[PDB]
Amino acid sequence: TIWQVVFIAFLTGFLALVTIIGNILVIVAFKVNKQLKTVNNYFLLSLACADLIIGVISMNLFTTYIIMNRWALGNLACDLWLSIDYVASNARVMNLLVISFDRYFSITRPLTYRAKRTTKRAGVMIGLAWVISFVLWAPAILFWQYFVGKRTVPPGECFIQFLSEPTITFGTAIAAFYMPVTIMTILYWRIYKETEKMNIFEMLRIDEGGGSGGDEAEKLFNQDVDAAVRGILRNAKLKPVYDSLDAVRRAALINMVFQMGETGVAGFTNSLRMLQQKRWDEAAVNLAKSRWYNQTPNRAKRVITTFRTGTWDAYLIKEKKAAQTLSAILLAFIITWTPYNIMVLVNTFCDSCIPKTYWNLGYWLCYINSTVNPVCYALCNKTFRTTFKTLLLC
Ligand SMILES: C[N+]1(C)[C@@H]2C[C@@H](OC(=O)Nc3ccc(F)cc3-c3cccs3)C[C@H]1[C@@H]1O[C@@H]12
Ligand SMILES: OC[C@H]1O[C@H](O[C@H]2[C@H](O)[C@@H](O)[C@@H](O)O[C@@H]2CO)[C@H](O)[C@@H](O)[C@@H]1O
Repeated sequence: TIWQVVFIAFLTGFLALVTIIGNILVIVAFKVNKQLKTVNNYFLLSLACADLIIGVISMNLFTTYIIMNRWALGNLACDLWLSIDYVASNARVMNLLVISFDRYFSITRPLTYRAKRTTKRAGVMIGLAWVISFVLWAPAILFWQYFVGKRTVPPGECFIQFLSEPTITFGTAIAAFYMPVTIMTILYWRIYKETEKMNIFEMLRIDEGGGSGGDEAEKLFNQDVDAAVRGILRNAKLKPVYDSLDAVRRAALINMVFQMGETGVAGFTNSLRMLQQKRWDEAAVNLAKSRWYNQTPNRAKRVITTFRTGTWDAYLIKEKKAAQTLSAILLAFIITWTPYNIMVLVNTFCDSCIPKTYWNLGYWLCYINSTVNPVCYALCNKTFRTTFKTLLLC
């Protein structure tokens, strides 16, 4: 009826508009901001590309197929839609796998990947994913009707030919969706556990803004930090404070003796006392007024924060921020696409058990995943929230 056509036509355009607006802003945010240009940001820019294609082409075309209750766009337009639709969405699963192995390899491979991240190398990865995804689906969808000779697709209907068999589709959804989902789940929970770990060596690494130097180099770092402890114990002016501190706040003390020496730190007589009196906020205010805070306010602010809170917050906030962002991107991907794939599994053991409508809903729901990503960006990352605001108004 007229009600069903206008109702459908509204929310598809409403969702299509949100998608196009959001993904078009994030792409501008990367070009309009010199502070958003990171390796991680480059990847997310790739998703917006595939996501923007979905919001522009796939939503309007497929929305016409379901509205008119039949496909009338022509035969060659059908092979382009399905191919582009499947090549783009497949690149999305590729980008997510790369984003996962980026953080994972960034958190597990400080030797090579941590120090091998180049915005030029990134382009190679995105290049692989897009070219690979194109090859897997474009030729198969376009030319399959030629290898078999005839076309199984009735006129006025548009669907992938070689996917007509349900058993063949089940194996395809396994490799295309389930397996990538399984891997990304494995990498996440490992990255998640990594976000809670921190010691004095990584504390000094971060403060120094440096990196590893192999085995021989890492053994020397251990000697120097070990000797730093002895100096504190041999020093009669520091050992009292050190012995009355917790494992975290002790690392903060070693962080100072490492930067200024035993005698230099022993000069903080008042501050070294308030620490032994566990008057954290009072000692923090005192250390803030020293020259040491004016000569290295970044390193001091973190070490001082450690004394106040007694936690690794100043040395882990960056890692957690990314972890939360990745959790959102994954969760959106899992929530929206799972229905459709669960139908593929069900339909494999059922001659006909899914109505034509349930399939069309899962198909459009998968599209919605391309609508939520820009929202997740602005919700978690603060830089996107401000950059998006200055684009609409300013
Ligand atoms: C546009 N989509 C709505 C996207 C999401 C849905 O695909 C899925 O969830 N998995 C699949 C199930 C069977 C199959 F043979 C291939 C797929 C996939 C193709 C690319 C990534 S998985 C259905 C279509 C498809 O292009 C994707
Ligand atoms: O700047 C030299 C440094 O000597 C001590 O600190 C570290 C030093 O940075 C390491 O290279 C290695 O030598 O171990 C030393 C500590 O045992 C002082 O503690 C430090 O103040 C001084 O700057």
